[PDB]
Amino acid sequence: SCPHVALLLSSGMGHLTPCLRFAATLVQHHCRVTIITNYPTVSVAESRAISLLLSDFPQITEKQFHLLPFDPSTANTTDPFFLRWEAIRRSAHLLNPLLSSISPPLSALVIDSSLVSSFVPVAANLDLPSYVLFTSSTRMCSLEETFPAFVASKTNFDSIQLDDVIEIPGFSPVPVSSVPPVFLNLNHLFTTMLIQNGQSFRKANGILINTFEALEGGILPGINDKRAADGLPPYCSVGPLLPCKFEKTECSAPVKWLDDQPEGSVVYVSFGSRFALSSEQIKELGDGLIRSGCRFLWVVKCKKVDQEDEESLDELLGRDVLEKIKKYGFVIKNWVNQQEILDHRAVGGFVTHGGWNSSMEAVWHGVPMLVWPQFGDQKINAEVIERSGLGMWVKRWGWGTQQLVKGEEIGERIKDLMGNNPLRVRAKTLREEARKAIEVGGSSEKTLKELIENWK
Amino acid sequence: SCPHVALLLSSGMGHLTPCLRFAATLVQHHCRVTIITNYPTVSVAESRAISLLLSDFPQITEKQFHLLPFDPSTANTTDPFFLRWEAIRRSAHLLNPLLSSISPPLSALVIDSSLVSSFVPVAANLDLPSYVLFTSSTRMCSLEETFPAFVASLDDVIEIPGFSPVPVSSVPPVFLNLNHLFTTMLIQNGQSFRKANGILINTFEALEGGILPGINDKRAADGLPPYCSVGPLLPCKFSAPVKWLDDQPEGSVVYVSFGSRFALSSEQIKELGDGLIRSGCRFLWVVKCQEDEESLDELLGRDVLEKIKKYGFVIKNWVNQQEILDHRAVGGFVTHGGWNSSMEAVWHGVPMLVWPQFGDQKINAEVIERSGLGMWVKRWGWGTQQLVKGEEIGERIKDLMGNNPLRVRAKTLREEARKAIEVGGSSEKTLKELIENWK
Ligand SMILES: O=c1ccn([C@@H]2O[C@H](COP(=O)(O)OP(=O)(O)O[C@H]3O[C@H](CO)[C@@H](O)[C@H](O)[C@H]3O)[C@@H](O)[C@H]2O)c(=O)[nH]1
Ligand SMILES: O=c1ccn([C@@H]2O[C@H](COP(=O)(O)OP(=O)(O)O[C@H]3O[C@H](CO)[C@@H](O)[C@H](O)[C@H]3O)[C@@H](O)[C@H]2O)c(=O)[nH]1
Repeated sequence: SCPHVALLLSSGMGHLTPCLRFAATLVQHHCRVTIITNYPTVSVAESRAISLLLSDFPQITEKQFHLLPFDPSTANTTDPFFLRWEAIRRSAHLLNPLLSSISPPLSALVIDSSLVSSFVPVAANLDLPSYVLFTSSTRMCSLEETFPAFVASKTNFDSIQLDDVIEIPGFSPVPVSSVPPVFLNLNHLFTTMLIQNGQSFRKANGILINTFEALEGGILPGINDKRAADGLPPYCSVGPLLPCKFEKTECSAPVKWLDDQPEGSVVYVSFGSRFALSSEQIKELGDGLIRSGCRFLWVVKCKKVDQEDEESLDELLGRDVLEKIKKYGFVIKNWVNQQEILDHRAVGGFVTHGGWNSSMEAVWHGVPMLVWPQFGDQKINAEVIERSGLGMWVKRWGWGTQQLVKGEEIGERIKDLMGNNPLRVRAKTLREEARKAIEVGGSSEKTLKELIENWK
Repeated sequence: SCPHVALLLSSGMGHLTPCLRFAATLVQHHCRVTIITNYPTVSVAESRAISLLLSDFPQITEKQFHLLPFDPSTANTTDPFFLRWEAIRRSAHLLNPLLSSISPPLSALVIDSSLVSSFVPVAANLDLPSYVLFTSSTRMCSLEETFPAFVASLDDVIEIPGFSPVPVSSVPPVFLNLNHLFTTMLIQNGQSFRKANGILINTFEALEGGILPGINDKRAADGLPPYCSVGPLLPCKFSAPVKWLDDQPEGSVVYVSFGSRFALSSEQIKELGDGLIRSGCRFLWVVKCQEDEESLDELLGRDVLEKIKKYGFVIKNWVNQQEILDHRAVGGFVTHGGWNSSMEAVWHGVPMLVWPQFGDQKINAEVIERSGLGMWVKRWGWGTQQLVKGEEIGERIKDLMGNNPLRVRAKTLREEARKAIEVGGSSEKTLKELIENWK
């Protein structure tokens, strides 16, 4: 028997990447994977990823979910990715015919974390075991579970709220300063969805996380038996989730440029797929990279959605400035193969926004990190990284969205990143442990095997 | 459920390519696949290929087959690949525990066309349904099955079922040389094809008329195992010559390769180089002389080597033939007529000039010629047997490049081949039915 698993995706590369990689892992562990997609994708990158995955894996079936006509006026945010999540969630009662059509009969439904609350009852109607796919760190999962109780505890998130902690079971408490800024905005669409989903994580048969136990002390078994005692579903560490072979094109111009550089001399700089720095910050970062005195590779976005970023970098920085920066290092306003870049020998360090996918990529490839949180989960994930010893995160810089950092200080901190030996020593060890987790008999291998063995 | 299929390989890239590609295919059709391998492989290509497949497909298990120690004293042939088949065949009794060992329970076993006679009984003992993986054309398979009865019974017609006759001229030369290792082994295999449950052939119906579905009912009447067409077997997901090809106009390059295990005479290499220069066309030339340490500079010369480089691309190495054939610049293919390269040309829609040198090629060429996709010079005979001068070569290449009906046929047949393995297609259907019966 080869267990049938259907995966329910949402919008956004941050959510999509671990879903596709998990599909690849499942297929490569003798399971039937069917992906439930929706179109048109908010960004091209998503569509391309789906197409490539399908071309490499013809045995994965794709069922398109047809969303009900959507009225954006009802929605609180102008953010496309969130808007799509809600668009899917409002057409939840039409998953039932979809799922009923599928053959062979389904063993399991993996549902994205963003759409849990709306779609877990649909899985209940058909006696379908449901598992949430969690795209962020474990600490963040706990925070998301604990948050609804916390907002229920308070009269209002008024000025009474200062930077004091939120209690998390089995974890170090989280300061309000590290808490996602949108959380304080109750009635924000994302916040509403987060309260609902965080409330609904308990309903699923299990919570899948992209991590390994060594990455976060040895707290996870204890937390899990405690959860079992309280009747909560278990955390399943199935990470690190390995990139597919299609994610590697060894003929990229950035890679070719990287080949001619001294080893461990390049600094990689990127801030995710769904977020663009402010113009001032782009300029100052430009200054800082030159001021660092190091070789660098810089991925710039001037808009969140890749389709919309028509503007050239010649428009913002302008004329001779961009040329000047170009002399010092590789600059690009285009989609790059990031994992492939992280594996390169020339790359000594990573300036990241703290997104969990890229963070885990650096953990897997053993690249020291300089974390520059911008919003959301990223101040928490940062902390994790810092505790691992693989990276450092500058607290003086605060949130990137609400604070500006000048070129000089950027330069100095980058120099700090390049000079730090302990980070590099830890990188190797944590890298090898990361390997051991997914080796046969590893934590993640054991967990995965158990999951499939339940299905069975 | 995930049916478990075993692939029994034999030495030879020509046999191994369809094997590995069939592993990929079966995996892609929700089957578990275990490959049975033997070491040390004769050539590096086989080893590296297996490595690449196993790397790209972690869900495929590899079971090393150990063989009885063999003496090359008989050795009716000096061919390494053919000798390997004797090595594996003589150790057939060692196969039973091996095949009994694999879990989950095998639902079927696929065995190479070279070792059928000796390894089809092993299946019967374990109630294991067995299929033969045939590498060559439908016509050639028919001939192989038809030959034993023919030996039991000059350049005239040999009897074939469900097909136009074959001139003994077209018959592989080694058939005449009885008590050759190849001939003997083959005589053993052909009479044993019937023991197998089905015949897996890399082909589609549109490639050889509308007779293919009928030969199956006709065979069913005679109690013969059906011919199951699973082709075209697509290449698997696993740069300098390509980089050169990108600087070239569309349909302006002639591609020249004569297979994995064959090498031209020095004289013929000289004359082919001459014909390539005299052709007036850009070209990519793949040269063969694993034991090939001597540079092309040695054989051709150094002063001679420089002249050819000016008008084309010359290489003495393994190439990604399919990657080169899918390219737009390549307007035509000069091939030996092997079934894999021919099939890749059909898939990439490349017009071809066939130059049969030995083996099954003479049949294949006909098929090629019969399809309208390519042209073959009957005048040239066997390349191993005959030498051709530069003028004829160049002129004939000009004929190939100038040929426009071939391009049309190439497009249309590319479409047929594509439609074959799409859902509802003739080729995919037979696969679906096969896997459905496993069950
Ligand atoms: O030029 C690029 C840009 C992005 N990526 C990939 O995009 C993926 C996702 O990036 P990620 O690190 O997850 O951050 P974001 O997707 O931009 O942002 C949100 O996406 C996830 C949602 O759970 C969270 O991990 C993040 O904290 C959250 O900020 C990574 O694997 C990157 O390798 C590339 O390969 N090339
Ligand atoms: O430089 C090279 C040479 C060969 N190939 C590949 O080798 C494969 C097999 O070659 P093939 O066309 O099958 O001919 P051979 O293997 O050299 O010769 C024997 O191999 C097969 C055994 O059945 C038959 O198809 C042939 O007629 C028979 O002559 C092809 O797919 C080619 O793509 C390459 O990729 N690069």
